[PDB]
Amino acid sequence: MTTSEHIAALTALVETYVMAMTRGDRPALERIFFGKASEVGHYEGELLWNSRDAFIAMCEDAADAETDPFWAISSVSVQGDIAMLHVENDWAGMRFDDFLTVLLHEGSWRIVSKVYRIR
Amino acid sequence: MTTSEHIAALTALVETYVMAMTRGDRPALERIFFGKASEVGHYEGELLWNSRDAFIAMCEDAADAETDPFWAISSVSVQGDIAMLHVENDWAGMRFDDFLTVLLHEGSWRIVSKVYRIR
Amino acid sequence: GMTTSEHIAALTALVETYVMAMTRGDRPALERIFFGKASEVGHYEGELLWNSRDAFIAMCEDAADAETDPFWAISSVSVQGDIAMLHVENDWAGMRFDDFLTVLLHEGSWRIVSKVYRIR
Amino acid sequence: MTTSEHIAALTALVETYVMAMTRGDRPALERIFFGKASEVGHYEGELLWNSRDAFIAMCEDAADAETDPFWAISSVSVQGDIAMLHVENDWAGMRFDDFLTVLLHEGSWRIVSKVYRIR
Repeated sequence: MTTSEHIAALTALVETYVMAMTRGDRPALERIFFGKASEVGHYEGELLWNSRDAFIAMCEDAADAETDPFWAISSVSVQGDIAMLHVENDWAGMRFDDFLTVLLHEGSWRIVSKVYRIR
Repeated sequence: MTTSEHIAALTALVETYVMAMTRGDRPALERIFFGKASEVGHYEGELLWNSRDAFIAMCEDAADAETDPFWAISSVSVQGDIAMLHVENDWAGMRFDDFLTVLLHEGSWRIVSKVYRIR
Repeated sequence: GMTTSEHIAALTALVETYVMAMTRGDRPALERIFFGKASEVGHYEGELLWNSRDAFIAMCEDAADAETDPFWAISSVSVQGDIAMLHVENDWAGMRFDDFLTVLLHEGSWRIVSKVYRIR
Repeated sequence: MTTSEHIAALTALVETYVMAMTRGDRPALERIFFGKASEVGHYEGELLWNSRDAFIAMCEDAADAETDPFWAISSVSVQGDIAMLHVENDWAGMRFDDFLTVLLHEGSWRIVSKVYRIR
């Protein structure tokens, strides 16, 4: 893969991610997040440190089969088999900035870490 | 154009830029760089501040019709109709880090400024 | 050689100087921090506005405010040798902007080459 | 802290991290990294997913009290209380690109994840 092809793959991963969150698509999220990955951020004053399972469970609870999510890729950085992404996304009526670290492992990009902040 | 489509359009822009530079393709470079765009950096300790015409003339002078040039996209950032790009590329036997700012105008991403350093 | 941390501190100072000089309509400060051939480019009122340093300094004078404490934030800073690119959020004349600045370390100091912006 | 102070705190964090790794300074590393933080990357063809403790242990094992580390900050990005840093750093005769995700929690910036690649 060229960096351009990797950037297209990373763009596709973001689209998969935002739609899977909105729809509560557990298999889709498990294919793009490592099992050891965490979702970390402040929510209602508390520091939340969610496992992949917990993160997905929250998406499933808040799932909506009709809403079209609103999102944008604000930044993508790539160095060899690692990448950084800044995604702007709406979820449960709030606007978030997601900072995602990703690793190309055995042919596909998987999220290692997700940190977010609510605007 | 969607958020994904702008990222793809910006990566296409980089490919066009690197190949047009290598090949000394004036038509392509004039389509992707605004007329008042500048290419700025140091060369042999001297500040080179090139107009688009000057920059393109240098590409024409050094043009290579056959080589497959090395290049990579290190980062792409977008806020509405503006973008920032970090591109690594080879030109005339030197390796460069290029920082480019771009504006989406009348449906086309066109480069406003290019600053570079020679490694 | 000077470290990347030291350069980032200098760029941070440059951004503060830039935002305050713009807000205050400080012509000497703006002429110091922007190269003579620098450009300010973006869409304004639906049209492409390509401003020379003389044009945008006159615009800063026009909208000058002697006392307002302007909002600004550095969203990103990237540095490679003697070049830098910065994403700055700032308020000016009642509007919020995202500015993408290209900067060059020249003769011992960081100086702005160009600024592209979009109004939120 | 002000916007300038936050940027300063983040570059200071990088300085602390790189020196602490070189010296095998466990107290420093435990202060700057969350306990649940992970260090992830490919190392000699395999995926290495280290806990903070496992990462600190390797630093201690390779500790050197005299070497002046070679490093550079390539980028710093901030959105509210989250940040991402791209740091170039030399360790054990190899050059790395480190992508760090950081969170401002209770007044200090601490590392949530460190993803890397070896050049």
